[PDB]
Amino acid sequence: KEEHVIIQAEFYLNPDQSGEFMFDFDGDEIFHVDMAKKETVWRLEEFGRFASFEAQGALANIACDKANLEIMTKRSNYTPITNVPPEVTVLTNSPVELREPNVLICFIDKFTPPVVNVTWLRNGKPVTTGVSETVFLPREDHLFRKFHYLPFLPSTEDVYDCRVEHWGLDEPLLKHWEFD
Amino acid sequence: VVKQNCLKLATK
Amino acid sequence: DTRPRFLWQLKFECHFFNGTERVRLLERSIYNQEESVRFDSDVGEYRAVTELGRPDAEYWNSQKDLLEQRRAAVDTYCRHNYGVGESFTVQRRVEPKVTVYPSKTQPLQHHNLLVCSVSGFYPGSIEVRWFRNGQEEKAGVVSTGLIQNGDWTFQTLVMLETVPRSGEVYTCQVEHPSVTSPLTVEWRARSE
Repeated sequence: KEEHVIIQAEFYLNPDQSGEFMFDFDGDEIFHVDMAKKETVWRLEEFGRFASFEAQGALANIACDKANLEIMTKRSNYTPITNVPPEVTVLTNSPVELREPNVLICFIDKFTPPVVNVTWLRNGKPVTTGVSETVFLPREDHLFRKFHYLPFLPSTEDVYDCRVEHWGLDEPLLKHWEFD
Repeated sequence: VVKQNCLKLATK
Repeated sequence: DTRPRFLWQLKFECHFFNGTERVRLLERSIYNQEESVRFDSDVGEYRAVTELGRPDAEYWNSQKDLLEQRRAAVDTYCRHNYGVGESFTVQRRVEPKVTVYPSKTQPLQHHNLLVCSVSGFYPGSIEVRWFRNGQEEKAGVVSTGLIQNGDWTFQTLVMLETVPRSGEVYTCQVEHPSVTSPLTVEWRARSE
């Protein structure tokens, strides 16, 4: 019967050397720290106008996370993670009106490790215009959730797929969407 | 927003 | 590639009850998919969850400074972040857009799915009810449940199985913390 939960979630992954630091509020990302640019990225811009976070502190945590991983790796006698393939769902942001702007959402859920290749396909061809994504969101079972987005103009003429690759899958998974 | 510091594991 | 992977996670979870009157902090280390050690503020010291976490709990629990920081953290960390974040998270409210349409174009007296699409709202807590001529329809309601869009909005599709007759009025009624009175959208079966 809790009202709210706020989660500071971090991970480090070997041999990829990938790290993540993010805050989560009732399941939504508040912000994460970009490891490449070493800066705080707010999930919604308005957040940034009204709050602040020192990106440097997260990097120091990531260094600690990496150290802890290597200790646990050895301690477990190099027991690797079991791949858990994602569930994938494609939906729109709102009811479709032909020729009126909308957004396709590729919802990727219940997977680990946190590494995926995601490609939006329009009529079989990759599209990158206006696309965006969240980082990996934490789950209580310690798997991950992730969202990808494609703004688009609905038409009876186009088909779309979210193509998802993960080590737990036997083949790339294409999740399809077209107007019906 | 403030963070909690990661603690380094025991090394034995 | 096929190289084995090794994963570490760390989570600090602040759980809030009755505003900030009751706060519980959960600090958790997870190797791969197994939680190894935790600090639970309701317990007051670190506890090993799996055997591999035993040395860390013993080591950390021996340090008075750590334990004192962690034990005050429900104040210096959880309550503090709730406070600075309150206006745009806890108090965030975005009104749903509500639209009603038949799933398919069927003749009167034929089975159909009447869709109440409720989209773009925050927070998640919501009540969507269907009425037929002012009476609540409890049966034949097919709901997606709550769908998180990942952008600080939710949506839901609450569909009603109908066998609509001439003149009938179907109402989708929405209650949500963003509005002080229920939102209502009507679909009228054509008079034929």
